[PDB]
Amino acid sequence: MQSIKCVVVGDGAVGKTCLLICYTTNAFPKEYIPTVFDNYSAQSAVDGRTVNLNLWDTAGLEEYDRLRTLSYPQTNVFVICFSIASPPSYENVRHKWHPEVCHHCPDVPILLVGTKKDLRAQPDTLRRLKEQGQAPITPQQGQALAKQIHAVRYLECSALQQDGVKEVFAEAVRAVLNPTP
Amino acid sequence: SLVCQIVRVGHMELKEGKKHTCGLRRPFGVAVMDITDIIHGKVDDEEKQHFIPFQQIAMETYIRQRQLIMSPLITSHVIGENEPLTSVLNKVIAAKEVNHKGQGLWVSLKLLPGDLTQVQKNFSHLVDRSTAIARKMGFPEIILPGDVRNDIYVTLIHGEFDKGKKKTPKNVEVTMSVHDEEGKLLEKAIHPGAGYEGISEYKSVVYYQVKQPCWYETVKVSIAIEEVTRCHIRFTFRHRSSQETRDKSERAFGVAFVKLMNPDGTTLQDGRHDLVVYKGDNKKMEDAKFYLTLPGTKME
Amino acid sequence: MPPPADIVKVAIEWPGAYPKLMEIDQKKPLSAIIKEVCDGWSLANHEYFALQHADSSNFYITEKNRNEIKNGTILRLTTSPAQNAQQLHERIQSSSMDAKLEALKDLASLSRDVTFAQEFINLDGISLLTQMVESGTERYQ
Ligand SMILES: Nc1nc2c(ncn2[C@@H]2O[C@H](COP(=O)(O)OP(=O)(O)OP(=O)(O)O)[C@@H](O)[C@H]2O)c(=O)[nH]1
Ligand SMILES: [Mg+2]
Repeated sequence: MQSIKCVVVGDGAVGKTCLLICYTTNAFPKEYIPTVFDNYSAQSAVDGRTVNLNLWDTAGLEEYDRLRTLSYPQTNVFVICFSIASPPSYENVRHKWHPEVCHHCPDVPILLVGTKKDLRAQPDTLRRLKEQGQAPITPQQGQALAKQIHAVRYLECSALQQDGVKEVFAEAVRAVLNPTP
Repeated sequence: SLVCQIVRVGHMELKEGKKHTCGLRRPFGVAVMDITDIIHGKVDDEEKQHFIPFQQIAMETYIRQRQLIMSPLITSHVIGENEPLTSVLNKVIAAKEVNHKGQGLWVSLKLLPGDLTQVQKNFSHLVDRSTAIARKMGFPEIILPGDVRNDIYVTLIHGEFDKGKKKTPKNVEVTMSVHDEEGKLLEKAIHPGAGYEGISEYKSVVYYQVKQPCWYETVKVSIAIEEVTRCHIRFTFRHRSSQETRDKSERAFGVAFVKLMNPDGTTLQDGRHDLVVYKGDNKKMEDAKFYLTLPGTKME
Repeated sequence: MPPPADIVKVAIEWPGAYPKLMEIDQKKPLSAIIKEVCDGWSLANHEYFALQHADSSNFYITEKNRNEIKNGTILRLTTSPAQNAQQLHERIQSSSMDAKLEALKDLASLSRDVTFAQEFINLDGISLLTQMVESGTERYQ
């Protein structure tokens, strides 16, 4: 067998719990589960190779940052899922999340994810961020964040629609499986 | 249904490389929502900023172009802004869900009973003296003796503009002017609508190379109720070409005029009325009185 | 009337042990939970060791206060309140000073722990303090 130490980080309540519980248990958290952090294991096939995944719903909280930084050592990949609905999460990724993780552990593969992808053309989140004076993360903006953090790829997921989930985590597997230049 | 419309005035197109004569009116679409509930007053709150999804005429030629290979045989023509606003009206009659993708607006609604006074008396907090007022283009079931108004809603409806020599159907801007019995244009005479002052002469929308465009464009008219008895309107139909010097130097290829009084004295009977667009001598068509002597419209 | 959230998503720690954030069951007798925690660090001797709030209290969790572990409340394994009490006492009646200083500051701090106090009072290590500061002067003066 093979399970990859994959810690998933991102701002508080931005879908880390949601996307991970969509991937591991295949149910969308309807309410915000307050992550402290949860260590899962799942099984999936990536491009013809079955693999186990030792995963982490890790805290968006700065408070359990330390506890999440406790998951920082030994970690083989950093799946950072930022809210498309909260480009402030984009900012904290390009200011804290990716910085903090590359400071405790540089050169580790990092997979950038746009959570709540279903909301980009959806009227609700558009108008919300507009009355919030912000724009839901356009795919090229997430590409810019990925190249910024030198991410393996920017992948968009909708935990509400189970969208992008399995592909995102197959990518998280393959990034350690086959490193990219 | 409450229906709003947007015309992008300014330049003929949002394309870089050439200037366009600033203030070029280009249609930008419509938003509609039923108000059968809103009229009945069920949604009763000042604070409800109803976001309304706005749909433009479908300019759907951005992502579909890139991926069509191994069997290319297609030539399609431009009706994506040549699309009729009558047709867009029919669509939004049918259309229930608007994938505006953020292009929309916000409105806070109520219904206040009583007349303009009570509107500006019982709820002047909503409606001060400076608050904008719109009136149904119609008449009331109750008539006060002395219902002093002089509104004349004049609606550009549609018109055939044959290409002629120009393969591009002439990019018709209609520009009509309110004159005395001496061709003398009057200022402010044409009122674009509510909450805004009238204008001396009015300019239509430039339909992008349309041979039989349809306007639905209505303007308020109000004149001295006795001087209107001796006034007329005259009309310039000009090909707003994309070249600024050419655009301004382009003249009204089309000429028209109309009188406000039937020579008997009656005001023109309401309803639809047709027009011949005029070419040729414009000194014949720019004379304070001679074109008055000339015939102006189809039926006459 | 209800018991607490019987399955609590908490970190479990131990000196030298990387914490593991497991979903601890709480209706189980706490001896077995200590057993599994010890086993997590490849340890036996569960009754010889106590979990405690890795938070400020350091109060060795008994069957009594296990309702006080919140989601995120880190638990840390250590020697049981009896084993802390004893380690103390044979360090306490002893004479080697700096060791007494450390154990003595720590007996101060941990005295308020009822869970520890049970076995340190069963033990009679306070009379061992009586030794260390009434004889322990004259052994060394
Ligand atoms: N509609 C929609 N909501 C989502 C989606 N993904 C996450 N959410 C929202 O995210 C909220 C909080 O859950 P998570 O994002 O999983 O919380 P988290 O990212 O783990 O952050 P912390 O638990 O605070 O560390 C939920 O209430 C969901 O509404 C999505 O794909 N679609
Ligand atoms: Mg989380």
